[PDB]
Amino acid sequence: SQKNGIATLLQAEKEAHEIVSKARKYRQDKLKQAKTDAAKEIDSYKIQKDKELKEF
Amino acid sequence: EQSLRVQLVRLAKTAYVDVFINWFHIKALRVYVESVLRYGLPPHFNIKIIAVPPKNLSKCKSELIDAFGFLGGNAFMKDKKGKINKQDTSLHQYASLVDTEYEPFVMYIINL
Amino acid sequence: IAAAIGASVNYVTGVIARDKVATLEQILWRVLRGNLFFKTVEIEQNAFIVFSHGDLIIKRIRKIAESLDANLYDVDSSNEGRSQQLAKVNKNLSDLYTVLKTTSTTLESELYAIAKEL
Amino acid sequence: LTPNQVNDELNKMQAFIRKEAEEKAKEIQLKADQEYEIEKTNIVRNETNNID
Amino acid sequence: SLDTLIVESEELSKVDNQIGASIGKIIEILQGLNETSTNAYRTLPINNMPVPEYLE
Repeated sequence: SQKNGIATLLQAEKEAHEIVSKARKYRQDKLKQAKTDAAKEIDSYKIQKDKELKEF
Repeated sequence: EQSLRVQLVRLAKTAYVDVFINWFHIKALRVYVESVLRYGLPPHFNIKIIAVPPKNLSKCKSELIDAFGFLGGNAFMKDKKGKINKQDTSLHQYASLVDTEYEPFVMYIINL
Repeated sequence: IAAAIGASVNYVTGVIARDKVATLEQILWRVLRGNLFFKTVEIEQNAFIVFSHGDLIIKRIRKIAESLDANLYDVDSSNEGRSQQLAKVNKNLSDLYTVLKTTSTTLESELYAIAKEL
Repeated sequence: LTPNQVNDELNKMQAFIRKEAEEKAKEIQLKADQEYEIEKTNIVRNETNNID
Repeated sequence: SLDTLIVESEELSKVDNQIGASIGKIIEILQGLNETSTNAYRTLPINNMPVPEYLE
């Protein structure tokens, strides 16, 4: 259980590394999402102001 | 001297209670966090305050060590008793900031 | 093994004079850091001690190691550079052995030469 | 040591490591939502004033 | 977390000892004033509830 216990400690550490890595990718994704959902909300406000400018 | 003495006796008594409630708040906290560090999970612990009658502390402390000591160490355990306070050595001070003699399970001794 | 050239796991390799000194270290660790170690020891000729830890509690282990005179470094040696670490170390140990011997010879030669002269 | 001690100390050990990963991972993702919301508003707000 | 946990215990020990000392001085300031003589303020009320009864 000497290298059976070190072997479990190594896996546990590797498991921790991926969990932390996933939340860092989650945030990364969220920064791209802000841009996306923001890019749509601009052109909807664009098309209303074009419409009431053209009514005039 | 007169005015001062009346405010001063009053101020200490009022201070005394507050620092009492606050001393126990740290110990409760201290014990809880420590328990988490030493046993791990479960985070749900069975916690008691045992009133010892004066001068039975050493006998009480030993009995607890024998029963429960195996949990926190099956080799990190020795018999011990009472509480001795010193600045001769740092051993026997039961603390997690200076090196002390490792207790076999979480037990803190309160002297009033 | 499966972290020999790893970097997401922290290992602490270290020499210590004797297994006696190592106990005192073990006592600090257990009081002040909890039981986050696995303690293994191999007898040398010294003591190989090994502590194994997280990669974010290093500095606190380091403080204990400094104060009891241990050589527990994160990675032992400034020579690591081949994969494995040891491969680089073994060639640098062949330079060291032959360069010491040449020094010993120049010193010897000169010693036999000038003792009488002095 | 004793078999009992070493498994108790292994079960504690990985429990902290998984726990450290959960606790850090929560903070990252909790801040990632505040960041999403803010940055989406900013991008609009700047630009809607330009269209205006 | 795990790194923060080491640092949380270190401080609990220190702060515990400070409070314990400081109370010891307050008891003394009373003892000297003759406001604690036979027994007083170690069994006396703590917001209208004695010390042993208060711990329970």
